[PDB]
Amino acid sequence: TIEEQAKTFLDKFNHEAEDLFYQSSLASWNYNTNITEENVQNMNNAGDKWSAFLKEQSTLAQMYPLQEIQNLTVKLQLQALQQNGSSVLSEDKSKRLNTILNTMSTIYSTGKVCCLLLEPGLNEIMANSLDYNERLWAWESWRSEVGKQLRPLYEEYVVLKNEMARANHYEDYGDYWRGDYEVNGVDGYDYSRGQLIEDVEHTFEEIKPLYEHLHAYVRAKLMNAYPSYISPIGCLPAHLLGDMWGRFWTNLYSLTVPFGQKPNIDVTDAMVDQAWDAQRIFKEAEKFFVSVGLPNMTQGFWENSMLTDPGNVQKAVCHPTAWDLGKGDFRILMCTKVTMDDFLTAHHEMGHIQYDMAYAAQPFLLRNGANEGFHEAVGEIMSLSAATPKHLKSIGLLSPDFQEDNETEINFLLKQALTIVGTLPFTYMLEKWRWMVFKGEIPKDQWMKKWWEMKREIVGVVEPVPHDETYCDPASLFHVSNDYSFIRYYTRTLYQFQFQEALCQAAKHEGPLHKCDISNSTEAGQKLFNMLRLGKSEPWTLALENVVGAKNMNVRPLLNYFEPLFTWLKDQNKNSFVGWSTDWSPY
Amino acid sequence: TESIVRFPNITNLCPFGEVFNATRFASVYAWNRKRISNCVADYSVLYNSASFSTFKCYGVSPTKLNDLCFTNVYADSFVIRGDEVRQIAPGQTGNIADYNYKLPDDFTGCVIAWNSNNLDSKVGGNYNYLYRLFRKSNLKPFERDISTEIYQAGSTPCNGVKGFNCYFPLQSYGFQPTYGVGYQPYRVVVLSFELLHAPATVCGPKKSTNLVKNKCVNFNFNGLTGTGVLTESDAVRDPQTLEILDITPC
Ligand SMILES: *[C@@H]1O[C@H](CO)[C@@H](O)[C@H](O)[C@H]1NC(C)=O
Ligand SMILES: *[C@@H]1O[C@H](CO)[C@@H](O)[C@H](O)[C@H]1NC(C)=O
Ligand SMILES: *[C@@H]1O[C@H](CO)[C@@H](O)[C@H](O)[C@H]1NC(C)=O
Ligand SMILES: *[C@@H]1O[C@H](CO)[C@@H](O)[C@H](O)[C@H]1NC(C)=O
Ligand SMILES: *[C@@H]1O[C@H](CO)[C@@H](O)[C@H](O)[C@H]1NC(C)=O
Ligand SMILES: *[C@@H]1O[C@H](CO)[C@@H](O)[C@H](O)[C@H]1NC(C)=O
Ligand SMILES: *[C@@H]1O[C@H](CO)[C@@H](O)[C@H](O)[C@H]1NC(C)=O
Ligand SMILES: [Zn+2]
Repeated sequence: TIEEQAKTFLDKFNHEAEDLFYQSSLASWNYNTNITEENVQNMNNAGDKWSAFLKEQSTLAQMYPLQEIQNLTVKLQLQALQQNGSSVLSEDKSKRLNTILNTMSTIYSTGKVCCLLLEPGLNEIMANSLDYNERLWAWESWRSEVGKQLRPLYEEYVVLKNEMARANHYEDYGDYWRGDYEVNGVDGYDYSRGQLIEDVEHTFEEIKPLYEHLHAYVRAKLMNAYPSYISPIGCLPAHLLGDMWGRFWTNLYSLTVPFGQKPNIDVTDAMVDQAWDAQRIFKEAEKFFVSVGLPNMTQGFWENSMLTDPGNVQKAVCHPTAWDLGKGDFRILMCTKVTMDDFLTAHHEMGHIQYDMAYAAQPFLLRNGANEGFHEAVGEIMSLSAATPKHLKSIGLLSPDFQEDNETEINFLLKQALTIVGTLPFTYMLEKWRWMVFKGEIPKDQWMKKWWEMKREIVGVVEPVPHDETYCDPASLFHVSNDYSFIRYYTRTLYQFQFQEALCQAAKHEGPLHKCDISNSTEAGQKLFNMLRLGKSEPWTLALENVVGAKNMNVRPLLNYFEPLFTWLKDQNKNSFVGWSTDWSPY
Repeated sequence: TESIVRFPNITNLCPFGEVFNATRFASVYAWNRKRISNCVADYSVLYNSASFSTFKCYGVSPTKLNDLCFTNVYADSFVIRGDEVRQIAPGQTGNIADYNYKLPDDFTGCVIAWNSNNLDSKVGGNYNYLYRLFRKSNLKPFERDISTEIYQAGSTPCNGVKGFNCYFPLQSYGFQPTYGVGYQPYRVVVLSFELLHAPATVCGPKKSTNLVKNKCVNFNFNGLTGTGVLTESDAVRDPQTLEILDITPC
């Protein structure tokens, strides 16, 4: 029977792939820890072997019929293995597409404004200089260089990707991206492709009032910052958001301080005074995860992984990552110093690790999160729990008494909203525009006009000077020019709060949800572990059912999280005007 | 009245040191069996060596075996994964117990497994140890298969070449010093005590005393206990004199 043929084939593959993947991951880790010569050729050889093996296995698996298999897990593994990808196109077209991607990445990497590069001077210049003219000049120069240089390349990329995706029985490349949130074969849990185009605009219409009030409050604060520069009814400029693309508004925290009398909670000096050796941070995070009820760390974790920078003589990457090399090897690569940010990043990375240890029993092809969003929410909720005053008081670094005055809560919630709720409209607008461009409903002649009118409508941001058709603003962003999906952040931002509310309710915590704690609640740990262990063997709808009891994403917990801030904003904005007008322009 | 103990006179130390401290252990798929007879067996240091990750004795208590006799002992030894040691026990299934080594239900021995991550594992992978993955039928208890014919899964005969739907059965273990506990090498030794109607050979270590006649006394001959009057001639054969003695209930 073909069923047993597929089972035997997967049985052989699992072992072969496990071995080759361990070799490749070990070589990559040895390069990242030791970036010297003779470590690059090894990485390239290992990656080439792994890619050739994957392609040959795909060709071999292409022979077996797919619809015949019916075990719903062997079928999943075979379907995951059968992905032609770029092999459908001719060799010359594939080479040209690879060249286009490489040259776009190179152009993005190498950009000069005059000398002045992107990192780190330009971002730091925009962060704190707070001068209208020079910030406008830098923004306009960067746009008029990058967008000018990548227009025809982007058009050719669009058409090539669209035809390639149409070659694989999909509708468009946007549909190929949307196909990640696909489940079939399980009645009562099916999720169609087109349902993701909904549940995003529909859910965004629920969160409109909070974003509107936050936008009005930030507008008023900017009016305070720049008196005779912004109309009371006009929209915000693009170069006053405090960031290059306006993806995050956190840089505007200094201007939009709710109450400057009460400072924020900072315990860095507490860790400095007690001389935390940068190893006890990980011990404390491990103790937290044990108190929740999750398994202890592997013995080899404490010896194989690196936490302190190797030194001045040897240079290594300090980008924090959590490596799962397979065969029972889990490591963490992160340069740690004494700071609250390092504490929260350590908690997030150990959350990643504890997720990885949960589904190690699954076969090789099913060792991933249920969808592309479940892996970051689990990491973020640990930081959310460990940032509360309760857990900070549990350890001795924070003073046992404190003040817990409401101003502190308002300030913390405002600062958190400037980052969490100020990025949903931008991500939604960008993804919607890219979907409509790939679908072809938006012709070539109306790219920039559509982009800027959508910016005026949804995000409420107006460009400083008009741009002709030759400009290309979306291509300036990192993810756009590097061929990455950008819808993951929007869904993660909601799954995070869904999980937090479910865990807090299961822990019978009373009071506001923004000051909830999960430590010393073994029932919450068990409920979370019952979903972590699942892996990718179940539809993400049923996996979501095991935590919150719902089969779809919802924005209500997110609105309840900012409830004190919502009331304070209502009271503060009852006088000032609410809304934006697209007619007004800076020029 | 009195108690007499009689065991055969053997002064040959049992060669457990050669099997346990062997330089190289055989692969799991093709293991090596060592036969042991005519020795005095000291199961004390074996149990309390304080360096064994698992010492499970089936059939008989692990401590009483210091004063019992069997016909002979079979010792098997090999190397497996840390997580597969569980399958070396009666009534277990998997990919080891099906195709490599299946113990029978009436097992009357011991299983001793200890970690060997220092010797077998090396940087880059130690591909010397192999295990059998595919086989047409499950193994019968205590059976060895060494053939390496290409296992056929599809209908078309591949004629002994590695064609489509045909697979090389033996797959190589990989070992590295940085693996996890569930993937590091473990050396396993299985002791089977087999006894027949033939006189016992492996015994000890226990002292012996002189034989008595009449004078109803408790006794244990060759590990079997009794009470009564021994008369020269239900009955036992002397393990050092070869004379039949009759037992009468006093
Ligand atoms: C990094 O690689 C070089 C290349 O030979 C080697 O000499 C050096 O010892 C490596 N670093 C460490 C910390 O082992
Ligand atoms: C195949 O079906 C069996 C029987 O229901 C099930 O236990 C197993 O999880 C399924 N998947 C695989 C990969 O064996
Ligand atoms: C890959 O291409 C082959 C070429 O015939 C086709 O049979 C197969 O269905 C394709 N698979 C996918 C997943 O597109
Ligand atoms: C905090 O509570 C006091 C007492 O009710 C009140 O006067 C003050 O306005 C509150 N501050 C905020 C920011 O809500
Ligand atoms: C949880 O219980 C432990 C007792 O082992 C205690 O030390 C710790 O402070 C408790 N956590 C909190 C947040 O109170
Ligand atoms: C094996 O070698 C060790 C170390 O030399 C020794 O202590 C032991 O007596 C030897 N024999 C056995 C059966 O362990
Ligand atoms: C051991 O016992 C046998 C019994 O047949 C005897 O012949 C032999 O002399 C004994 N060995 C001694 C006493 O050293
Ligand atoms: Zn992360």
